[PDB]
Amino acid sequence: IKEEHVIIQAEFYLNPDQSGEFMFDFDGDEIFHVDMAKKETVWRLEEFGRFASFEAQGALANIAVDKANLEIMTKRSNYTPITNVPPEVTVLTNSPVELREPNVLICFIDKFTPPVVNVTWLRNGKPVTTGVSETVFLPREDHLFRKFHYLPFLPSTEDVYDCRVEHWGLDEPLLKHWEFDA
Amino acid sequence: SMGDTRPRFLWQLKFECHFFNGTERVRLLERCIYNQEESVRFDSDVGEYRAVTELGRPDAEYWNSQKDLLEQRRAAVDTYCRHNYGVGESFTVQRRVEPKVTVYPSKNLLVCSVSGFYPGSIEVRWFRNGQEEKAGVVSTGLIQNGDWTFQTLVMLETVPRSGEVYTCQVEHPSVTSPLTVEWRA
Amino acid sequence: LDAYNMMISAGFSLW
Repeated sequence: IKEEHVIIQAEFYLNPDQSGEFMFDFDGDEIFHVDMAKKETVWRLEEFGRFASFEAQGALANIAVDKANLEIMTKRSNYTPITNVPPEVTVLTNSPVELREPNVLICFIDKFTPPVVNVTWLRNGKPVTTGVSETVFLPREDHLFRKFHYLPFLPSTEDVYDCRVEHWGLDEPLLKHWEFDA
Repeated sequence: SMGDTRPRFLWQLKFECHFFNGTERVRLLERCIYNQEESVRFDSDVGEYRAVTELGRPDAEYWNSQKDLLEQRRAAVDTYCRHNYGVGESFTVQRRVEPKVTVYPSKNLLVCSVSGFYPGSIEVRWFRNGQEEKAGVVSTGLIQNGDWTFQTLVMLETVPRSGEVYTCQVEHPSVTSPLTVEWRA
Repeated sequence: LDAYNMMISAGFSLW
């Protein structure tokens, strides 16, 4: 009765965006995904690629079937569109912040659908266009999505941050603020 | 483009392998989700597709008419679930990362920070002069960082008195004896 | 290296 582990192969196709995704999840952590542009396997931790393999070509073929199925299902539903569910946003850090000691700001975006979002880091109001890592859309049991964005940084009282999130379910851009309380 | 308000249409396919006591008991759930509603599933404890909503009924009927598909799905607890369990066992199931434990005062509130650990199962206890403190303990909860590590803050509300020694103790599968950090004020 | 296997999507009926 005692559930120890769950592995999920989660894939999606979204119209009219023509966006797909294919990933594997182990106990809530991403093992890998297939980059749909580069068409290659991307391991969540690089070292996983030294321990196991995965053939991305079969993932891309699944995406072809998923797109066809989506189109059949859209017609069958009388073109019922998805209901937007807006994200909830949390900003945290990798570890307790210390003045000028390297850390990472984490923007965790949760409980939303469809899987299209615009996430921008702002430092003192200004977009940080470079240096940000981001995950693909991670699955939820309620079939919503979640996502992580990461910003390496040096904590300072001179710098405030906002994680700025746009989504169709929101009435206006959502800004989650973060400051260093030295 | 700006002003893109076009209707969206989402299709999700999920294959979930659930493992109980190693690979002794295994359950496959194949789930088909249109927008935010699961419409049809294959449950290996059933052995055929079942409609979850009426709009999935055609597919369950069609798929259940295919001997090849059903036999492949019925075999998948072995050929897919148990297979992938073994593939990743050493660096997932058996992954162990030791946390970094620090203790610091917050501005009456002592914080035990437990950072960077894996797996998520952890015990973090507070002691005052060796006596466990429970009533005044609050936590962030278990925080998943997204990078195969977890962290948590476990805080103790206290009126510190000179000579007292507070100890944060962490029990976690990555270590054979408990980690301890003291704060003396 | 050992490979993760994947389940293949099942196609709907066109008609």
